[PDB]
Amino acid sequence: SWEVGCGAPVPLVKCDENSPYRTITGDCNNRRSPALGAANRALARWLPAEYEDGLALPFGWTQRKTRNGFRVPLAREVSNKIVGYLDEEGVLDQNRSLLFMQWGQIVDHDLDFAPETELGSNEHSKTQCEEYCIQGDNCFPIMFPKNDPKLKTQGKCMPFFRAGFVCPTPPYQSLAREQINAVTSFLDASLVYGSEPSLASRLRNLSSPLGLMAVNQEAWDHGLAYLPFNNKKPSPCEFINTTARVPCFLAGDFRASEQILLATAHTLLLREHNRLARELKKLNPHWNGEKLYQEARKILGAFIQIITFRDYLPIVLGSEMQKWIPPYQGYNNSVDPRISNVFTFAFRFGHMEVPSTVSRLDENYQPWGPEAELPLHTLFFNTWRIIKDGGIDPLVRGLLAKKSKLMNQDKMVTSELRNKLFQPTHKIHGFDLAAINLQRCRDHGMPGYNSWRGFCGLSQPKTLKGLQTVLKNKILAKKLMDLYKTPDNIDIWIGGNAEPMVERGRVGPLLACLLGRQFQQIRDGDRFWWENPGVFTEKQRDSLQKVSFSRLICDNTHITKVPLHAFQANNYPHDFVDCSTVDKLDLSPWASREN
Ligand code: HEM
Ligand SMILES: *[C@@H]1O[C@H](CO)[C@@H](O[C@@H]2O[C@H](CO)[C@@H](O)[C@H](O)[C@H]2NC(C)=O)[C@H](O)[C@H]1NC(C)=O
Ligand SMILES: *[C@@H]1O[C@H](CO)[C@@H](O)[C@H](O)[C@H]1NC(C)=O
Ligand SMILES: *[C@@H]1O[C@H](CO)[C@@H](O)[C@H](O)[C@H]1NC(C)=O
Ligand SMILES: *[C@@H]1O[C@H](CO)[C@@H](O)[C@H](O)[C@H]1NC(C)=O
Ligand SMILES: O=C(O)CCc1ccccc1
Ligand SMILES: [Ca+2]
Repeated sequence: SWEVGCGAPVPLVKCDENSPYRTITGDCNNRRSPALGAANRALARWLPAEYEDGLALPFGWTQRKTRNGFRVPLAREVSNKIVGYLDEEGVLDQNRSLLFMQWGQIVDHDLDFAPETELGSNEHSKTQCEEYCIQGDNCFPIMFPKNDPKLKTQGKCMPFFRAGFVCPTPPYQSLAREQINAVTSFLDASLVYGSEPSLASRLRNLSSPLGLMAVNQEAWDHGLAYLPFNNKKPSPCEFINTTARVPCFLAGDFRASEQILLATAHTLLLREHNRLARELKKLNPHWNGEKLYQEARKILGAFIQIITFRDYLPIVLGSEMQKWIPPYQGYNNSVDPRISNVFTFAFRFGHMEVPSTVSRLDENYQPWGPEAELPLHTLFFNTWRIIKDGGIDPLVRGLLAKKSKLMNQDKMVTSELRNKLFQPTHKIHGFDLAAINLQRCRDHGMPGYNSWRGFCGLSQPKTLKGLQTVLKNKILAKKLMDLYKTPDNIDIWIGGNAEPMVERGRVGPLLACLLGRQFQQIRDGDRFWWENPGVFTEKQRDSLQKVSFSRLICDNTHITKVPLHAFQANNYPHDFVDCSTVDKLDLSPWASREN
């Protein structure tokens, strides 16, 4: 039936059998099909792509073409009528710290990226879309609905570009369009070390033979490292404040500076790597540069898997955790570890956990300075507020003592993100993440809300009343039914997120199913999972079993007062113990007698 496959834009896969370590590109993880779970390959399709013309065009591209008998609503109208809200009062999640939201975006970034197609440089094309809002080819501008306020102050549209696709880049005619995942499907720290060897190498400090990641030589943080700047122009970290002139950081993943707290968690990770390479040298002084780099890199990957799977996933999935992620039973080579396309949308539930402000806290966790609390939008691509305003320590305190936004059926995505997002290469703090998301679903040819309900063994509502019983909400159901004339057409993103939260979790049934399934594949089909026998020594695993974000903080900042359960709401000083009483990552198990 289907062809052996397509693969013009990839090199060959030459695999070293003996090698202990993972590749930067992900390749060679799975031996029977080595390209499974590797960067620059097409996202997996758990269900046939759904496209206007069943090839590449997205629904909503042709006025005349409908989906299931009806026209799909404009992404911004859905955004305005359903996703928005004015009152930031009473929306904080009482039992989740703001680190919960942050750890989410880190893991998502480690897992997937589908960057747009590059026609922009040395071409007017990118400004042709913005300026006259002409939909063509890649340019798929997000139009404003009639009653939109932005019509008056911004124009007729929000620029938008279709994501890049495999066997690229002018349209081809045979199979449906498949977008690219430009990072490795494996929870492997790709966001710290890179997914391309070309970048992986640059990021490294090769000068000395100590296997350290390269750091900033222009600025420090109390004798603590900063990520190196990325001296590429134009830079949005420079554009948001042309007086301070501070470039964006250079990390393993392209999007590290998008918001100051992501940039922050990125700074914590780099350090933990360096701190580890230094510790290893000391125990195994005879180790060469590469070994220190590799062994350290290996440890940090284990660290993220434990945190994400032991501490994070259970509080996201809760009651559904065990249903989809039963305890480890070992590597299975028949498990597809590739990230599926819809997961890159399911995982965006995190957008409703982002709150309107960010604070900096002093040593008694009190407002640090006159403008300690800041509006989120002034922080997109804001790098100067870290270097020219006291560094990470104060921001990492806010991550521990503040709360994440709770998902709310009447209060979904905060305006900081819904009206004021800043997108590089554009000039204004006036974009909508919600609209984008919806437009992206359409761009990826995503199947409707009910196909996914069907895919998960859940009911498939066909009427208003049907939808109300599923969402447990009359007015939400009424609004969706009005815009979408049938559930079958509700874009998965807004669909999955409209479902109420499963008890003890922070997502509904549909997302618990889609997320749960992906993460289980991510663990089970990974030849290098930290717990998979033979990857680490029996003793090393026991050592790793004690890791904690608290510990990661204590070891890489001068914060000496942390909670024990970093992801839950914790107030100071009651829920805050001294760092001394927190387990360490004793690295003794790594000694290597040469004799
Ligand atoms: C600003 C932005 C954030 C915080 C202030 C933010 C945050 C998150 C969290 C907390 C997530 C998970 C719990 C999460 C998931 C995904 N995001 Fe989102 N994000 C901010 C801004 C963006 C922008 C811009 C995009 C691009 C959207 C597009 O289609 O162009 C974005 C995406 C995603 C995304 C998809 C990744 C992929 O596979 O391409 C998540 C899975 N975020 N974000
Ligand atoms: C641009 O960055 C500069 C540099 O930090 C910010 O300027 C500082 O802000 C206050 C003054 O209100 C001072 O505490 C710093 O010393 C200032 N530095 C300088 C050189 O003025 C400025 O606030 C930022 N501008 C914007 C629009 O974000
Ligand atoms: C590389 O390592 C050496 C030795 O630790 C250090 O002095 C130097 O600053 C580092 N260079 C970079 C760019 O990190
Ligand atoms: C391995 O994966 C295949 C396909 O997902 C599955 O049928 C099989 O049950 C798995 N092996 C184990 C031990 O579960
Ligand atoms: C808070 O969350 C933790 C998990 O992080 C849970 O064990 C605890 O019971 C929760 N508290 C409440 C009031 O639900
Ligand atoms: O281009 C960037 O670096 C920011 C774009 C971005 C950032 C974080 C998540 C998705 C997209
Ligand atoms: Ca990865």
